[PDB]
Amino acid sequence: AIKLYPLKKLEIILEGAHKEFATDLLDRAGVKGYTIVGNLSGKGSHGMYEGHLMFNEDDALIMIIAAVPEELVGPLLEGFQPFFEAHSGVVFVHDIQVGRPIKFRN
Amino acid sequence: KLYPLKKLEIILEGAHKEFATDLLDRAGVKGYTIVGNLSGKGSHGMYALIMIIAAVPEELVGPLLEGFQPFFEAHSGVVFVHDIQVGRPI
Amino acid sequence: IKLYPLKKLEIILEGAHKEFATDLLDRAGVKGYTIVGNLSGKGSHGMYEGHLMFNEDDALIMIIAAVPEELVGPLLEGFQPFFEAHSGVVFVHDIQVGRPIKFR
Ligand SMILES: Nc1ncnc2c1ncn2[C@@H]1O[C@H](COP(=O)(O)OP(=O)(O)O)[C@@H](O)[C@H]1O
Ligand SMILES: Nc1ncnc2c1ncn2[C@@H]1O[C@H](COP(=O)(O)O)[C@@H](O)[C@H]1O
Repeated sequence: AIKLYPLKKLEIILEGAHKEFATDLLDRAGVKGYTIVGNLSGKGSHGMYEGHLMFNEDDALIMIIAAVPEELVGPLLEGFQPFFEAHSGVVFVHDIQVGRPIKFRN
Repeated sequence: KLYPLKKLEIILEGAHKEFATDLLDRAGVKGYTIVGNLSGKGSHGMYALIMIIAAVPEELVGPLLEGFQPFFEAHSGVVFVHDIQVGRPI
Repeated sequence: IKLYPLKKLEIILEGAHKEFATDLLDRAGVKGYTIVGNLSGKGSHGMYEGHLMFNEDDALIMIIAAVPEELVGPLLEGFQPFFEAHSGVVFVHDIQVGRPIKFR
């Protein structure tokens, strides 16, 4: 009864001070929406990030979840790959299924 | 041994948590996890939001989406379906 | 840009056992992990209503760990004695990454 369609889902983990840079990249590519998980902690190649220890909550690591059509993955990584060469963080690309492609594509 | 399951991520406004968890309960979902205090961008609006995570057998997907359909046609929110594997002792 | 396959674990457990799980990941050679705090849940991750049960008052966390496929087996074997005594679960995802060297 409810048809499912393929989509991609990015999990972008980075320092909160770079939130605007990441969301601007998403908005420019035509990404329709995103969800942000705040105050994260994590282990990186050069030390620990402890969200609870930050004096400014906006400085803690964040995870931006963005469901995007496959066509947007390439242009998005063109922007994110060079950012990650200069700053901490990672992007994980997932395959997902959604019920409403029009909510995610245009 | 690895077994296939479907993992749902159901993102919606916290005000509708009770409806969503009751639906999961009524469908026979065995357990769920809730990620709170989320923010985000959606169709006409910036944001409390929550994300409910539920791993279910593939057979439960269709009936759950049917149950969520009237809600999602009237309210903000998204559902992402993932193919995952879970390990169970042999 | 080429993408390369990798696995991604989402380990859900009580925040009280954070150190056990992170020590197990470090020892197995996992390069990094992300911790999502202040989670809550209800029900069980076991085969039935009673097994590996969580209540709304339990403080949970989710540990996200991108790992090479070869580490999945040893990590699940490592978490097995823990999950017979404590509630929680490991969801294994397929993911694609640009830099597999950062993770393997
Ligand atoms: N293997 C991984 N799985 C999950 N999260 C990861 C992984 N590697 C890195 N991360 C996340 O990315 C953050 C930054 O990692 P990284 O770029 O290596 O930082 P740095 O080297 O500056 O300490 C980590 O704190 C963690 O939140
Ligand atoms: N493409 C997307 N990726 C991730 N989260 C999304 C996406 N679209 C919507 N959401 C989430 O769903 C919420 C409601 O969006 P909407 O249903 O469009 O009003 C947003 O505030 C986001 O948290």
